[PDB]
This record gives sequence, C-alpha cells and structure tokens, in this order.
Amino acid sequence: GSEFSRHSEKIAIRDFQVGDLVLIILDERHDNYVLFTVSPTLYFLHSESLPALDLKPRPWVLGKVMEKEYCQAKKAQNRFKVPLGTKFYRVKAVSWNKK
Amino acid sequence: GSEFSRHSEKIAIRDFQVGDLVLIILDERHDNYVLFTVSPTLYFLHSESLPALDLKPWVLGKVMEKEYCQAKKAQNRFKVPLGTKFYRVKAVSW
Amino acid sequence: DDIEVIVD
Amino acid sequence: QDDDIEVIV
Repeated sequence: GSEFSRHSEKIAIRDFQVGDLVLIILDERHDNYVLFTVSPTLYFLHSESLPALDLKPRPWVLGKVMEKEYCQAKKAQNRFKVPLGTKFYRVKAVSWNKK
Repeated sequence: GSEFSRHSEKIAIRDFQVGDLVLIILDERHDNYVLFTVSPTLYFLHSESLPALDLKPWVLGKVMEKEYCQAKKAQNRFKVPLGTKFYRVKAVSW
Repeated sequence: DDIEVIVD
Repeated sequence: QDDDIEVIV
C-alpha cells in the first residue's frame, strides 16, 4: 500500500475514540506523555502503555487508542503534576501497527 | 462537506489532497516548513503561505494546492540533492 | 489514590 | 525565484 490511496488512517485530534490513530508527545510541564490534541483537556498516556510504545519517561510516536478514562486529581501532589481538582483523561494506547 | 464533519476533521499524514487538514512543522535540515508525513516524500510549505499561517522566517493548515517539483541546482532553497523530487504545498489557515 | 476515575 | 527547481507535470 505505497501508491496513492484514499482511505489511509488520519490522526485524531479531539474527542478520541477506541481505534483512533494518535500522535503521542512528551509534555514537559507534566513529565508525562500526552496525546496531541486541539482540546483544552489533557489526555495523558496511561503508564501501562509505555512499554507497548517503546517509551521511557522519545519526542513522539504514533499509537492507537485502546481505552480512555475520565479522571480527577484528588491530591495537590499527583502523578500528572496537575492542580487539585483538575479533570483530565487517561488513555491506554498500543503501537500504530495493531488492528 | 457538512459542518459537523468539518469540525471532526483528522490530520492527513500521506497522499495529501486539496482540502486536507495537515500538521506543518519546521524542518531545520531543509531550511523550510514541511508537512508532517509518514511518506518518504518531502512536502514543503510554499513560501507564499507562511504569512497565512502566522509564520515568519507547528501549525495546523488546510491544503489549497500542491505542485510536484525537481531540484535543478545542487544549491537550492530546499537543501536537497540535485534531481530530488518533492512537492510544494500552498496552505491556508484551518 | 492521587487520582480518581470518574467514568471508564 | 523558482530557478533552483522545475515543476514537473
């Protein structure tokens, strides 16, 4: 599939759904990988997913969304360095080459 | 296309077509902005389009035109070898 | 318990 | 300005 094609996957940028191809980037101020998004909402990569993406706490990779959970920070000191009460998503993902 | 669909658009990364949403990034090696792609082929942002995207010598843009080009001098604006084939893309704001 | 899942 | 390149069609 190297010739011109009409139904190639494209990268999701908001309202992420299971199966979406996504661009996963390091977010410096949160010391965590995040989905590239145009949303104001943070979409953090689940820690369980980094080994499937060849990542260690590198710039960017492509993955596929497997799960998303809507979360709240319950402590001022938390794993995502967000303020108390911040709402965000945590996303499990696998490598782009899974169907 | 419909309004909803226009809002729910996704970023093209290969086989770029007029109307595609694309991610534009600076490629310092080639002294130019390029489209983010998983293709081996280079898609440069046309100089005419930098101001439209609030750029001055990443951003999201919409492809307006594309031109297929070959480097005819070894010293060229794109820092590619003589004979390299590539595209130049005109884009507008999303 | 630093974070809480609202909806999965 | 399009001297270092040629458009191919």
